[PDB]
Parts: sequence; structure tokens; C-alpha cells
Amino acid sequence: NPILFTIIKKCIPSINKIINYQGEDDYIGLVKFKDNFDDLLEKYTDKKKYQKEYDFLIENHDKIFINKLPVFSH
Amino acid sequence: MISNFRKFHGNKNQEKFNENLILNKENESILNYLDPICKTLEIIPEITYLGSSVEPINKVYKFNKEEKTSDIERSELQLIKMSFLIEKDDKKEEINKFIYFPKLIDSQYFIINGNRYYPIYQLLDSGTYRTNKALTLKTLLMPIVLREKKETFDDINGETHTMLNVDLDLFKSKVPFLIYFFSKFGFEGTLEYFGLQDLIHVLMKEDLDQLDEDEINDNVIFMITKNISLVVDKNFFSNKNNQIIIATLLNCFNTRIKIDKIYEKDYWVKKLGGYFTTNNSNKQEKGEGIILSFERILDEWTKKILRTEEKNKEDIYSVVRWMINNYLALVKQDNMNLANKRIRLYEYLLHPLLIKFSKGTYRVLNNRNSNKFEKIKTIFSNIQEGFLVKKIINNELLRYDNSVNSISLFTLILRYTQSGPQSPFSSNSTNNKLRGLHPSYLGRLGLTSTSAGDPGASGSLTPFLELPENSYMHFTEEPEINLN
Amino acid sequence: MDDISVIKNEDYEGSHRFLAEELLMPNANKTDGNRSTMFCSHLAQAVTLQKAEPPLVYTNFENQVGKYSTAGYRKANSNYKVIEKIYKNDYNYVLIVQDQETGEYTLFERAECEFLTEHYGFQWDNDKIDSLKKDDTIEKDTVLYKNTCYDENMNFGYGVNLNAAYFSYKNETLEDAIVISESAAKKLGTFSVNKVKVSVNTNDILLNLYGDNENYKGFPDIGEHIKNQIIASRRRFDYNTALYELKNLNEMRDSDTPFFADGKIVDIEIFSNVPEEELKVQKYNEQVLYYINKQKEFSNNVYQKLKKIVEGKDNNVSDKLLHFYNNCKMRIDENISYTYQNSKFSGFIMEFTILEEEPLNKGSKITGRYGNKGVISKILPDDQMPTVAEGRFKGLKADICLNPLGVFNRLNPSQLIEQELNWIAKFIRKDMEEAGSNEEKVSILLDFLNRVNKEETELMEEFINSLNKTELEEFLNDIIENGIPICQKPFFGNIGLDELWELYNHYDHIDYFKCEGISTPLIIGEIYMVRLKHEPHSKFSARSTSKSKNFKEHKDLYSKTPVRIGNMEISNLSLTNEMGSIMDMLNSYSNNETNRRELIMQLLTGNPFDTNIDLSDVESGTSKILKSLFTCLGLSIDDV
Repeated sequence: NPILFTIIKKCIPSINKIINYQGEDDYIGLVKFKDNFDDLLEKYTDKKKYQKEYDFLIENHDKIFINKLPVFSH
Repeated sequence: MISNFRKFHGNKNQEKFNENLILNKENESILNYLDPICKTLEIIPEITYLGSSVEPINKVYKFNKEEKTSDIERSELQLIKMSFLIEKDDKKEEINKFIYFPKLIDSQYFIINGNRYYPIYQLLDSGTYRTNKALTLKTLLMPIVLREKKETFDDINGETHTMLNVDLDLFKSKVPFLIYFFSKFGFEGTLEYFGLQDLIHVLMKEDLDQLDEDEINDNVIFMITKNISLVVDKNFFSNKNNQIIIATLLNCFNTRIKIDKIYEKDYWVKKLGGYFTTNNSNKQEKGEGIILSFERILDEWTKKILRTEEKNKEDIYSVVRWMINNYLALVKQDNMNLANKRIRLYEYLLHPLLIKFSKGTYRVLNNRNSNKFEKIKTIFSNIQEGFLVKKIINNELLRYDNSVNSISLFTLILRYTQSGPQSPFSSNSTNNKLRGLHPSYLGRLGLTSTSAGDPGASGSLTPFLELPENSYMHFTEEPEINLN
Repeated sequence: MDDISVIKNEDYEGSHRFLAEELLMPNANKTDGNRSTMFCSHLAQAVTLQKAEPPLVYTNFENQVGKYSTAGYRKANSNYKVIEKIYKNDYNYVLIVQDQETGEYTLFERAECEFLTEHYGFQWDNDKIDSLKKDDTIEKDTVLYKNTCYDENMNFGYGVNLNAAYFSYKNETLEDAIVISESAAKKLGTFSVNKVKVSVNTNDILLNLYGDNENYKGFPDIGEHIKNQIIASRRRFDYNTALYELKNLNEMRDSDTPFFADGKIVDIEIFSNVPEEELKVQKYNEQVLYYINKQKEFSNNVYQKLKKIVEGKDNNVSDKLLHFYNNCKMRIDENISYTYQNSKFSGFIMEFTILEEEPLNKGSKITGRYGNKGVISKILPDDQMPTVAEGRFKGLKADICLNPLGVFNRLNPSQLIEQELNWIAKFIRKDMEEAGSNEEKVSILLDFLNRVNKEETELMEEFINSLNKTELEEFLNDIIENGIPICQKPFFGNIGLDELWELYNHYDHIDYFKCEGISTPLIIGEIYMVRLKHEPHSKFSARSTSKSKNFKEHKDLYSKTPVRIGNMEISNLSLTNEMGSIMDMLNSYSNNETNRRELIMQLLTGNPFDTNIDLSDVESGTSKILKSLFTCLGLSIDDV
């Protein structure tokens, strides 16, 4: 989700590395990240700093993944 | 011949291994740990947990014309059923959830994804574990933590005393312990629960003025407000833990109060809510919700594990009372004494289900006010069939059979590890003391059995170790400090 | 905690409850904690021995360790009756049995080897289960198959007893080094079992390494050993349509992928995703077809035999039987697409199970129960080892010789006590053999044991009086020739300085052995010895210019992992003060491709016995890429 990328980035620092293919799960891939997102989110969290962000991600599980991209009027 | 004599001597040894310890893996039941994890869901009014049963997968394969994919690597698995009943005004539906869980083979190991994995016991602290400025009791959901601070306090005479104030570190806030009690019991009710009603009294300023001066020097008195005064008995004052209680009360009372507001429970509910929320008008709702969560803190499993008189384990309030009354003693307890520790095996195997369930509870309760039935169905639906198996393997709680030998009694069967998913033991923490030996280890743990790579992390259990029955795999029936 | 006053010896007296792994170590009170922890590590590192023996000096808990370590033996858990026996291979088979109480139908599996991990495994004594035939009852506690560790009466042994002498053998026994007799090394033998997967896709074919022109066999058969350490080699083809490469069967090339192991293959499991008719046309698949057919024949055979039991309404089947039946049924069933690593694969995947008798070789590490370590420096003929002469014990040869220097420094005195006890026991045995009736023999035996262990003496008196005269004579002969059991409990019941002193004073005839060519008299006594997992093969690396993981996947004979040169190494080399030669070695061996090519070419084109290499001065490829990219960056080096 484009709007939530920064929120995901703070929780999961390896998001930039993981999506591309070149930690233990470094550079796994986007589809692999999508399947294992729950494992990765729990793996990469700050107990005090990013607890609020983690709760928001729990609230919006359905909106994390985007299948349709809007295009505004010409 | 010689072989017959050797067998004869072996049978006549008179020193015999504890078969129940060696075979405890078989005699441990998943349901005992599964039931509380499922009952954590019961916080939702619609969801009521009916039961759980572990059943063998018993399906005969039948030829399918359609394409079928079978993996070369094989896993021997069993099915666990969790049955719940959703009853609400909307409808009434029964949800039965099926989860794959590894099955024991040959009484001590698992076979998953074509590999031989052995479960090993974990060494953990039983409860009331000491921490810097804090005493903590571990619970399934939110650990109950008592945090301490040192503050100055002034007597009616002008005498200055330094005292310790204990605040519950809960729900992401440090809230004085007594107001939690006031919110449910009431001020007089809280004093009655602690039994301090007669010893400690609250009087008005004029009552203080008319009161005998000699009693004032005999019994310490503190100035809550210009119009409100608190008098404490001297013998009560002598005990430092009682001083902890009194200091918490002094922190509870700000000067801008009236005697009528002290005797009103809703004032304390409002203060409890006020700690958590910035808005001052919703204080009551937040406070009552906090009381409910406080009651949710204690679970049946922690009550069963806890080793104190049942009167102290009845509810969260009893546990907090027991901890505060014995705070000084409990902080001074040895971390490594095996009396204060236990070994667990199946608990961490079922623990990930608690995380999944808790995510579901947060989703239904907090995400939206939309129709609950589909959402609570999603909680069970969101969990995949192999969630437990995949988490057990990928999180590497389990151990591969790297054995080069048929000798398994100490290498795998009776092996314990302090290191774990939730481990007090860490390399960065420099737990050099934890790596060492303690006199309690004799007769229970192996003094010389450890790995050079990570000394003290893993060891071998004694073949003759007797874990007391009815103590839930605790080395001792009672903790280190008698408290009687 | 700081306080040790809580520990009181009277509380733990007579009990070995505080001991764990050290229950297998005699005289553990006399051994240091460091040596004990090393022993605990060694027991897990110990490898199975074909000719394992119960220790001569024993702690009496060994059998219990064998009992509760279930990986080594299979015990029936109920009374059973053999319904039928089905064969997949000569070595591998299944036995279907019925519970005599429940009526449940279960199965027992027989195979030659047990695979643990990597190369580690052990062979099975399958005598009892092989004896069982249809309509034969299996009693409740019968042991169907056992490991080499367990004996006829299920006594447990993790090592062999070897005659040892502390002797300085031509400085070969330097530090922790050992010289062994060839016969003795024959006793310390291990198994190695490997499961190797060769994957052949549609375009891959297997070369006729094991077959002639008339009969195409590309890999070994179930009863045939591997030759030249090559199981099979696969050649990948761009298009398999032509089939013009039929003439290429015998030859091999570098491109071909070779799979390496040595031993007798004992089981083949083939997972095929290709239709049978497509496979049948090509002759090069012929061998594979046979085993494929065999697998199907096995699977179908179980399906027909058990279909009534499994698919009948009663369904009194164990979960193991149900899953075995379902897997075989899946195999015979069509539209079974096999997936490996969650992906459908072309062609077929073959797993070979290979069992090899691995003997003791130089560099192997052997130890005793007291934390000492030893490396086999030399294996020598029995005649070359110290042999005592001109005595009642004349011609006795020492199986192993251990370093005498520094023995007390190790802080593990107990090995010496084991040696002394078995040496004094030799004299007791010769005394029994030399003269007397059976009664005299038992009297000498009981007196010696009374000197060593009273409990053993009492129990031996009971056991002996129980025996019949023929049985008593047989037992006495066993003691005379094979050895005498001596019990040295870990903490309570072992002998000490005073007890050995009394033993030596009473037995005045017992004195050091005078060996053939040795001025110093020597003591030769049996010590229990164990074989450790370490062998040099684990860390061997050798590389020649053209991790890859091929070695782990069995595609390379040995690791070719390069050695790393760092600043420390460069400084130690710079001690020579000839930096140019160091840079030349670095460029020729690694950094510079042109110089590396020159070195290889000159080595193969120059004189074999005179090698002088001239290397061109050129910028390395990394340097060229660096200059190109930096110029695009807008910065250029000025040779600062």
C-alpha cells in the first residue's frame, strides 16, 4: 500500500531489501514477503518505539496489500 | 556366562532411573495448555469456548480423477479440534476449528518435512521474578509489573521520611497500585481487604486540632490536605512494606481534594481513567475498562502454577495484595535457585496460537463496529491449518536430530536449555551468573554437562530427578522464601 | 549462590543422584571437572562400533543407559501375530502383525541401516525379525532388531576394551598421540550411511558407468558396491529430440555432473512424474524402469493385501499402517504429481541409501571415559608393538601405546586405575587357569573381588551358587579367557590409593612386565576406548584454478573452498621485504585474471621440473571497472 509504506518501513527495516532480489530473510522477494508478512512483522518490531504502529497494522490487516491502483481523471 | 552375570548385576543395581521423567513427554497433555489459550478468546461476549480435543487423522486415501500433488518429504501429524459457540442477538453459530499439530513418534521425537526433530525441555522462572526497580509476575497476556520509586514525605511535625512508592506498570502506564484497588473495592473496602481499616484513619483538620497531642507524637500523622489529615499507627509505621502502602496512599491523594470525594468510588475510577486518556470527560469509561482488563490479567494457568495459599490466588487483587505485602522478601530471592524455577515442554509449542488469538481479539474489539459474526469467524478463519507447524519449525523452537549415536538418554531425551524464544538468558545480557552452577543444581541438573560454544545455555537433566507430583513440573513444591 | 554450606556430604552419601552423564565414567571422584565435561562432550560425539564390548571396568548403569536410549533397539510393545511379510528389496521389507488383544493391525519395518544425519548411521542386527514367518507369535518384550551396541543379553557397550601401555614409541606418541596395532584398529570400526539424491530431468540422461553395450546400467544395483566413488553422472542436453547422443554413453566430460559416495547401496526410492509409456521407449531408462516397477510391485502388493483391513468398516488399523497404506495407494494411483520443495519436478528424483564399513584411519580421534584425547599417529603391525617375553604372560602384545609424559598433569588419574585393575585381573585369571578345581577358581575370583568391590562379590557368590556345574565351568572359562568384570562405581564403591596399595602388597607375584626390547619394565592393562566423530575429511580443502555447495550435494569429491589472505598474512609475508613477489603471488593466484591465465598456461606448457613464470603488468578487471564507473561519476584518481 503506497500510503502505508513509511509505517511498514519503520516496523520492518528490511522491506526495501526484501522486495528486491540480489537478516536471515534478506532479499527473499515481494511474493515471499507477502506470504510471510505476519512472521516478518513480528520479527521486526520495536517493543517501545513502534508498538503503536504495530497495533495500527493489526487494525488494518486487509488494507496492507493493494490489488487495484487508482488513476485520477485526465 | 559373563553376559548373564552382567544383566543380573544391572537388574540388581538398586539405583534406578525415574521412568516417569524419561517418558514425561508421552504423559504430557496438550489440552491442559490449549484450554486457557482458547479461553483468552472468551473476553468477546459472542465467543464462548466449549472445548478442545486432540484426534488422530483417520482418512483412507481414495483415488481421485483430478490431479493430486504429494510432497516427497513426509510429516506425521495429528489434528486438534477447538470447538466454540457464538451466541448473540444477530444469530447463533458453532465454530469448530481444525489445526495441524505434530505427533510424537517413539515417545520422544517428531517427524516433520522429512526430518527428525526432538523437543527439549526449557528452564524458566516460576513467578515473582526480580527486575531492576521492579517485581514481575508473568501472565499469558500482559505481565503484571510493580515498579518502584523513592520519594520524600513530610510528617505533621515536619519530620521528613524517605519512602518507596510502588506503581503498577500496566496498559502502558505507571499508575499507583492503591487506586486500582479503590476503583473496585472502594476506599473503605480497600482498607478492609488489606485489613488496615483500624490501624490507619483519616480525620478532618478540626478533629486533628482537638485530638490529644500525646497521641500525635505516639502515632505518626500525615497532612493530606489543609482540611484532610491521615493518621497511622506506630507499629504499622515500623514495617517497611507497610511504609510502601502508606507512601502509595500519600501519592494517591493530591492536596486539591474534599473528604466527600475520597469516599466516592467513581472519583477513583475517574483518576484511573485519567492516567490513560487525555480527555477528562471519558475518564469513567476508561477506568472501568481498565478494571476489566485488570481482572483479565490473571489466567487459570498462572493460578495453577503459582505456589501460594489459594486465598492469595483467587483474583488479580489477591495476587497484588500478596506481592505488595511480601515485596521486600520477593525482591530478595535467588534467580538461579531451582526452587524458584521450573521446566516446561509443551507450553511454548502452543504459545503461537495465543498470539494469533490475541490479534483476532484486537481486530474484533477495536478495528470496527461492523457486524461481529463475520469478524469473529475471520479470527478462526485467518489461522491457517499449518500455522502451528510452520511457526514451530521456522521459529526454530525445535531441535534437529544431529545425533551421531544411538545413545539418546542425555544427548536428546533429558536435555534442557535455558535459551528460548522468551529467554532471560542472552549473550548480550552477559548472563555469566546464569551460565554458572548453583548448589540447588545437585540432584536435579548436571554439573559438568554443557556445550563449550554456549556454556550454561544447555545441559543434561539428572536421570534420578524427581519432579514433585501436583507441582506442574516444578523442582520444589514451594518457592525459596517460606512467607510464613 | 555463594553459600556452599548447604551442600552436606551425609545427605548425598551412597547416592549417585547428583551425577548424570558421568554415571558412565568409573572413579569419577578422582577425575577433574574439566576432564569430566570433556567426557560428557565425547559421549555425544561417540560413533557406533561394529564390535562394541561391555566395559571390563563398569559402573553398572551402562545397561540402563542402553535401555532408556531407545534409538538403538526396537522392542515389541504388545503380543503380536505375523499376518504376512512383503518384500521391496532383499535388504528392506515390511511385516504386518495383529495385536493379540486389541485386534489392531500394525506393521514393523526392516532395513539394513539407520540414517541419523550427514554420513552418520549404523547397521542393524535383524536376526529376530528375519526369523519371524507368517503365523508366528511375537511375544511382548521381544527385541525385533538391535544395534551393535547391545549384545545377546542386551548389555550395552559404546566402546572396545584395548590393552594399553604407557610407552614412548619413537616419539610417535607425542602429546596426545597414539600408536595402534592393526588388529586393534580392526576392532574400532564405524559405519557410514548416506542418503544421496540424484535428480534427472527430461533432458538429462545417466551415463553407462556400470553397464556394457548390450545391458545399460548407469548406477549400482542393490547388492553391488560403488566403484571409483561415482554413483552416476548426468549429462544435460539442449534438446533430447535427436537422441543422437547414444554413442556418447561411455565417455565423460567436465560439464557432466558427477555424484560421489562409496559403499553398498541398500535401498533406492524413485519419485517419477513421467508416464510409463514415455519411459519405456528408451533403452537408457531400462535399469530405472526395473526399480520403478519394483516399487510399484511392492506398493500394489501391500494395497491388495491390506485393502480389506483398511477399507473395511472395522478399520482396526494403527495410524502407521493407515499412512503406509495411503502412501502406497497414492503411488499406484494415477494423477499423482510429486512435488519437491513445493514445486512439481520433471523426470525423476532418486534417493540411494548407501552403507559402508568405515575403518580406523590416521587422524582419527579416540578417547577414554576420563576426558583424555588421542589422535592415531601410526598404525603398526602387532609384532612391532611392545611384547612381553619370558613370563607366564609371554608374547602378550600391547594394542595401544599412550604417552607417559604429562599423565599426571591431565588431572584424570582414573585411567591408570582402570589399567591397574585389568592388569592385576590378568594375574588372577592366570592363577585360576593354572591350577585347582572349580571351587579353587571361584575362591580366587571371590577373594580378588572382595578386594575390589564387596557388592560384586556378594552378587557373584549368589550367581555362582545358582549355576549348574557345567554352567559354572563355562562361566569360569569365560572369565579366564575373555576377561573378568570389575565394578568401579562413579563416586561410592570405587577403590583408592590405599585399596590398590593393599592389592599390590597381598599379590606379591604381580610385578611389571619385562618386554622384548624395552629396558624399562611396562604395565599392559586393558582400558575402555571410544571412537570420536572427528576425522580429517571434515576440514580437507584443496583448490586448483578452473561455497559452491556441490560437495554438500555430493557433486564434488572434496571441498575446493579457497583460503583467504589478509593484512596480517601480507605483513608476515612482508617480513621478507620483497613486496613485488607478494603482489605477484596475489595477482597470479587471485586478483589479476590475465596474470592468472599466464600462470596456468605456463605451468602446463613449461618444463615439468623447472617452472619460471613471467607475469604481464596490467590493470585488474576490478580496477578497470572502477576507473570506468568513476569517470562516469565525474571523479578521477590522480594516483594520490
